[PDB]
Amino acid sequence: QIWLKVCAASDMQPGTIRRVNRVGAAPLAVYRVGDQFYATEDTCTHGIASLSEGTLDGDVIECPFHGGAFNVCTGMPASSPCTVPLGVFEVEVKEGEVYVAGEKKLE
Amino acid sequence: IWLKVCAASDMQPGTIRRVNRVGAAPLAVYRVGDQFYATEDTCTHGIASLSEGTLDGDVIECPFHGGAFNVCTGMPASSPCTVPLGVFEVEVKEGEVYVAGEKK
Amino acid sequence: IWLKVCAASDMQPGTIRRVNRVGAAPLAVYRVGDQFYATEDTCTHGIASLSEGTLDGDVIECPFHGGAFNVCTGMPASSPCTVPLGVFEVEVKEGEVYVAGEKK
Amino acid sequence: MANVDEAILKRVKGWAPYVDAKLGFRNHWYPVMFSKEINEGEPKTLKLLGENLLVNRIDGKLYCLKDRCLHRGVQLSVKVECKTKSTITCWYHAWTYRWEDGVLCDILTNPTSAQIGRQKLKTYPVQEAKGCVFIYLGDGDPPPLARDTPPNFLDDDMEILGKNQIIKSNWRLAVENGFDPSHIYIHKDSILVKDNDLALPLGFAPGGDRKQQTRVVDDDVVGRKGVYDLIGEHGVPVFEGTIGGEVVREGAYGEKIVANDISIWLPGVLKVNPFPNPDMMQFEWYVPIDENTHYYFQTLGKPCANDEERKKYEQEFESKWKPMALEGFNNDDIWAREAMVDFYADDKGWVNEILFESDEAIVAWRKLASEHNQGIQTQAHVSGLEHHH
Amino acid sequence: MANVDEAILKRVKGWAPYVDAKLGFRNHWYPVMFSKEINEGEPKTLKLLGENLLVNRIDGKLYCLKDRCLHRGVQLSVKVECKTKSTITCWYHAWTYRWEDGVLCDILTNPTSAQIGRQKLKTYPVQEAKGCVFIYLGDGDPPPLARDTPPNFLDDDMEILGKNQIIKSNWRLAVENGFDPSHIYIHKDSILVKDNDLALPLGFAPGGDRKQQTRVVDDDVVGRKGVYDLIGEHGVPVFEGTIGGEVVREGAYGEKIVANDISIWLPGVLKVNPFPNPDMMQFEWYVPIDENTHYYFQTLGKPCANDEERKKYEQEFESKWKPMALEGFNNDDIWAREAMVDFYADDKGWVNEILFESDEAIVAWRKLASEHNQGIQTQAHVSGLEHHH
Amino acid sequence: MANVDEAILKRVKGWAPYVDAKLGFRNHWYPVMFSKEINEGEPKTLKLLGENLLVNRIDGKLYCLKDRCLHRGVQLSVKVECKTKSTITCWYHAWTYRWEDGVLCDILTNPTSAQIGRQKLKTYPVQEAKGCVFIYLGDGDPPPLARDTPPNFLDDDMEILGKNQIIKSNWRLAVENGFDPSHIYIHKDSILVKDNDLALPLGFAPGGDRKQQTRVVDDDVVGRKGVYDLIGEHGVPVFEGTIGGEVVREGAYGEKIVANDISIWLPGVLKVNPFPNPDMMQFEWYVPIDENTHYYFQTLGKPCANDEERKKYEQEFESKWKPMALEGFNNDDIWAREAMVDFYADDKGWVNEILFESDEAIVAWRKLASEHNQGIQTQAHVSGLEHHH
Ligand SMILES: c1ccc2c(c1)[nH]c1ccccc12
Ligand SMILES: c1ccc2c(c1)[nH]c1ccccc12
Ligand code: FES
Ligand code: FES
Ligand code: FES
Ligand code: FES
Ligand code: FES
Ligand code: FES
Ligand SMILES: [Fe+2]
Ligand SMILES: [Fe+2]
Ligand SMILES: [Fe+2]
Repeated sequence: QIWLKVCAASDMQPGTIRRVNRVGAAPLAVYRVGDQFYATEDTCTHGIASLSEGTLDGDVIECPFHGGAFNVCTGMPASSPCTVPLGVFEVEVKEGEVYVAGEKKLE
Repeated sequence: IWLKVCAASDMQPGTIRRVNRVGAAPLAVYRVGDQFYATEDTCTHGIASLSEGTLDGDVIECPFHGGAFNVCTGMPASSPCTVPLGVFEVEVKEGEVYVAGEKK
Repeated sequence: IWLKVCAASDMQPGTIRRVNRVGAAPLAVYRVGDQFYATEDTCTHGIASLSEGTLDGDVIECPFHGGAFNVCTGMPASSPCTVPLGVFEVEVKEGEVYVAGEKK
Repeated sequence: MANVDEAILKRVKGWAPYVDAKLGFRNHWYPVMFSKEINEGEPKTLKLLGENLLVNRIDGKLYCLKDRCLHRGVQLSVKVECKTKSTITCWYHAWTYRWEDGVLCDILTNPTSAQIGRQKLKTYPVQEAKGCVFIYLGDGDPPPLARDTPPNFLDDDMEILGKNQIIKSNWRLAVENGFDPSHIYIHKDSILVKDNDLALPLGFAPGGDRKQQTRVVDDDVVGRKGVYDLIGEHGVPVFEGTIGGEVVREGAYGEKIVANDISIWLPGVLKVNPFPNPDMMQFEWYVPIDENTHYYFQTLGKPCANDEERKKYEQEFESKWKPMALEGFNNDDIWAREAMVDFYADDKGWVNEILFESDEAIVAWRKLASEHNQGIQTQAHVSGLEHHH
Repeated sequence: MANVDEAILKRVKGWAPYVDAKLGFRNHWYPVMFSKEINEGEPKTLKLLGENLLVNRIDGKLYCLKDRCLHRGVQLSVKVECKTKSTITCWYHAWTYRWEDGVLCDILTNPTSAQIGRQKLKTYPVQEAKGCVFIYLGDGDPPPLARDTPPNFLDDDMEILGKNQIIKSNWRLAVENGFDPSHIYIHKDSILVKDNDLALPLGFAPGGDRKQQTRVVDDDVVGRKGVYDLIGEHGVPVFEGTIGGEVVREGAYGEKIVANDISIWLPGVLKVNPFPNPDMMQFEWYVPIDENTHYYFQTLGKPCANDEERKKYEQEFESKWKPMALEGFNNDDIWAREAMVDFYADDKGWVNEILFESDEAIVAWRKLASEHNQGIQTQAHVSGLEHHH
Repeated sequence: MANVDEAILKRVKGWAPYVDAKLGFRNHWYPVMFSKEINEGEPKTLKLLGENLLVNRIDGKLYCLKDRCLHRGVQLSVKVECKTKSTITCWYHAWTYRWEDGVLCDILTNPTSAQIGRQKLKTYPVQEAKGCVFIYLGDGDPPPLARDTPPNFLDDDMEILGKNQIIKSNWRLAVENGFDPSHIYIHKDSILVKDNDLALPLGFAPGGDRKQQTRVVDDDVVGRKGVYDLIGEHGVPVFEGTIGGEVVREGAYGEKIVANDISIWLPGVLKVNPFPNPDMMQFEWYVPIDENTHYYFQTLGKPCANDEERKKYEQEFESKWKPMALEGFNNDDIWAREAMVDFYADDKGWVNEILFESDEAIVAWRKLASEHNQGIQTQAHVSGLEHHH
């Protein structure tokens, strides 16, 4: 629906990524930068790689296939060969629980 | 014979002044610190004006191909320059810069 | 059975001394620190004389192609060498170094 | 951006960008063929600034797509498959793109693929003017074509006719072969000289005022940037060639006055006025194909007020101007350009060349080009721009 | 082992060894010719993994010596001199080697040389199986041949027939051209489709469960290492290709069901089952010759219980299978491989390629190959290993 | 200097300069053609040590200029223009040079240019001797030609006749093949051996010590530098080639004894005496053209006291010696040189070669060449020496 329950905020350490699978839709990736949470599509826009299997360097996620990268906050490409922006999904913490939007931001 | 060029103070340290001579090839006067030197202005490797180049110590670097010469000896300091530059003795008297009329 | 090479004191640590043998192939005696070792003088990779090479610790580098051998085991230490060198027994007695007529 | 050894670029402080631009200048319009050479639904391949491109005509309009599938990087042109009027399908795995915007609109081997509609093949603006096809090899909204054309080329009544071919030399050697007042010595025996009764010296040497002969233009309203070598009004025509004071060769004393002024303009187009006849003009481009080759795009312009004047000019072009001038005159320029290849091939020629006074105009051009070009094409542009965060 | 720019290898974290293996994998068996191509006492030359080799048959058994004299590095094959049944003498200074162990046993120009009996020319294990000549391009006693062969290739009843040729592309581009379920789009017009009445979709797209369609094999008792792409049992056959929702092309709706499953095995051999007919199987190797070329070793297997069947199979092969399938079907794979060369020639294609769903199996292969290969061949292996340990 | 990987040079401590001298040794005389090949007023082109040169004969005397215009670096030879007997004018912008000293004496396109008399085209000394054209590819005043020629080549009564051609191998491979004592094995089936009844062993079993294998000459009256092959002084000639103790080949038991005296001299010329007949000698040069090619300048000398003897010799040369020896014998050396190209092309063979006893002769030459050459030619000499303060 609108807000998808992911996990407890405390279940994620800073600098970690969590994949959120969805029935009938493409998977999402939730990142924890410090004590803040962000989310984007899980599939790298350059191909078929799963960004949740990549490496998070601050607020920049690096794809494990070709080394492309994106800023997890804005979803904008940070490293070649990536050129297509990721869709970003709002994340909110309700009573210590992590929720991710079911629809991406329009812009 | 000598040619009165300018007042010493007319040139800031590390600068170059082109000295034209009607009916003759132009000269280049260099101020290295508080010393003055002179050579033909035209690079011996082409048509570039050394007065439009870069002075590093007592070595002038041509603006065209990076060739260079020692403004004191006129000898090449960097390729592609191979032909020595004409040198003209300079004399400073009473704050006035004078350059020999003939290459010696 | 043993040939007198030289006085142990005639060799400075890290030096090589070639030993020519009548009617036979030459040998190489190396002094690594206070111990002595010997191997055939001819590099196994060609026709170079190892005694004209450079010793680094217990490893001798051939002057022709840079191949190397551990002088204690005769085993190749650097390419292009691949064939183990023949090693000869060495013994010091009364300050004089002797090498065995045949490889161990 | 690092196309040439940094040690060399550091040596040519006056025009490093120019020396670095071995692949040409990005973000400029370039003529690549004549309109009559590209027909409806007939895809044509070409390489420009090192990039393989495909041009097609749909409902009369021209479209340009990079000739390289996004998938495994093969050239779509190996086996062209335009399944529908508005698209082209890669012969390999069937990824399909729209000519109009390069968008991957379908994949015949996987209609459910998540890549569909989320990938786009590079496209370049294409414009037809004066029967010539210009491709804007650049990014973003293109500037007016006029910015990259020499004066008068786009005049309402200027009738343009030409010829194009691939020459084996870097484009800059071609530019400097054309915008060179002394090189015409090589044309002293051209059939055009006698057959068209031309007045042509062995060369045009510098007059008494350099600042008057060379005119740097960077204040043109349409934004064009170029350099004039006023050889006719400020230069000195050398008619008697001497060795040791003795005359060994003389120029041509014909009646027709041509080549009053020459001018070179970014991205690399020369204008000779008037030529090859007093009432005509020659506009020629030296288009970068790759580091070793260029299109020698020649055009001749002559004002024509109606169709009768145009068909007359066309007939004269085919019977005289093309064979006598474009070929009879400029053919020697071809092997001349090829002859400079070796000296500049290792990029060392840009340092060891020994220039003389007449080259002053070329130097002005090198400076202007380095200062006003709109981008340096790099190998990374060809393979795919790279950047690490 | 450092065959590719480090900056690129650092980017492909999922399969760097594979990208680095431009010269192939050392320490694996590779087919290079058919037994009938090498006769008793007639040495044949060939290049494998960049190394020039010589193969000879003595008393029916095959032997392999490196085709490079230890002395001055000339190829012995420039002028073959086999002076005794068991040896070969270099034509230059006559260094003589034994085929069986490569030992330098004699030197005609100096029978007293200290090198005699103290040097050895590289030899490689050679084994014949199913009429195919396999060479172990590796060091140390070889593993069983079955480890580097697809399942069933070595079955007692399996009759093997085929052809071999040199193709101009890196071996990996060939592997990925073969182990690609969506590439068959290029075969949609092959004469085998209609003439053999085959059921062949435009492409096989990923089915419901991805984990079920791809099966990585690293538990084979024989030691085999490979990946299955169960397109027939878990994939989706796309028979109607659409653009904008309109059908523009359809697959082959024949009766013979083929290509139920495909598998790729180290060092690089594909198994298509069943193919080209429901009662057959195709096994093809992409053998590295050098960084730009590979042997496309094709073989077709069909169970045969007696000579009457074998002879019948051999007759069908020559009249139908070879011309209609191996050539009629796979010929398009040749230029397809050649078309991918440019994109990967600078190694940049391994970074810029844009993959889609059906490439999941290929990715699995790249990881398997990276993790289970027995060695990365390097140019140093070719010239002579270099080290300062 | 610096023509080879520094890591390789560091390894070859016995002769690093030789390994680095891929382009040959500068500051030595080299024969490049025969006198009869260049006529009055007919400039000839050639490449020596990587440099393009022009040779002309004016009033009977030879002159050599670098074939590269100072201006834009084109070869003047593309279109030769000798407008006065003492000069040559570039076809491009008419820069004119004097053959005598290379000075830029005129510029037809700009008679008052300040460059006139201020620039100079590189010139090289040229001398004719024994009907051969020698060029001193070096700087400053040349030493006597005698320094760079084998003993007796310049003898008053020595009649010299020969042949020259371009061979595809680096010059060093040619030198070593010529001076190689054991390479004689490749000539065992030469027509000269049987037709001129020569005694020719298959090789030699070395005798005595290493120092006795060669005779190094560090200085002659004229400063010659060379090495004599003395393997036959204490060595045993091998006439029966055996493998496993079984005779498989025999040398030639002719009555004529030749080549008892063999020496190699800097810059790279071999002297074989007597050869191919007891009453004559052979002097041959391996002249560096570029890194991959050399001139194989062959000459045969026979002392002649009068014109009748010289005429007779000339007749024997054309009808017998040239076809039977220069070609019939040495043609095998040609493909032998070509066979060594690959092993040394990557400079790795200079490290991996496995030498044997007779190579003491080659090692002595490598050391002599390294210690006494007059300079290492570099690509920088070819493009233009570089130096930055
Ligand atoms: C001077 C005079 C005429 C010409 C020139 C320079 N460059 C040219 C290029 C093409 C056609 C004519 C010319
Ligand atoms: C899918 C379906 C068939 C084939 C394939 C992939 N790859 C192949 C390679 C050779 C022969 C047949 C095939
Ligand atoms: S799939 Fe992510 S960089 Fe290519
Ligand atoms: S014009 Fe001065 S270095 Fe060339
Ligand atoms: S001869 Fe010792 S390394 Fe070659
Ligand atoms: S390479 Fe074009 S669709 Fe695969
Ligand atoms: S190169 Fe083979 S024996 Fe010398
Ligand atoms: S290149 Fe020779 S005169 Fe210009
Ligand atoms: Fe021209
Ligand atoms: Fe295929
Ligand atoms: Fe020979």
